[PDB]
Order: sequence, then structure tokens, then C-alpha cells
Amino acid sequence: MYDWNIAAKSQEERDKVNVDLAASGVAYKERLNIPVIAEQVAREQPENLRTYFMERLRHYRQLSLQLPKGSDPAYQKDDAVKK
Repeated sequence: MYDWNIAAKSQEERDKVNVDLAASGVAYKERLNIPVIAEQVAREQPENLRTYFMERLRHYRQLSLQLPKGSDPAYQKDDAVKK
């Protein structure tokens, strides 16, 4: 699907988000089922925001488990059966 955050005009804005979406594709896609390419963001990941990407990344992990199908043990329903 290529880039999508083209709405970012400023430099500081596009860089932080480019690395933000990067952290998403890498984990969010492999965990749940988000349709994106991990290496696609790997070639556009600004080392200048390597810190931010990790912040969102670590966060994405927390939701990786909470998120829908793909990897969720505690996503049971009615507290009766787990699925």
C-alpha cells in the first residue's frame, strides 16, 4: 500500500510518524494480522527518531496481546470460555 502519512508536510512531523508507522508494521502486523510490509518501513525508518519508534513499538506489544485475533489469551467472552 506504500506510504499513507503523506499528510506530513513538516520535516519533524513526517519523520516521527514515518518511524511511528514503522514500529506498527514491524510488530502490529506480525502479532495480530495488520496488512503491511515490515521491510517496507525498515527502509524508511529515520534513525533520528529510533527512540520514538521504540516507544510506540513497546506499546504496540502491550496491545499486541490485548488486540484481536493473532495473539490474545485474555480476550475471552462472558468470562466463560477463552478464544
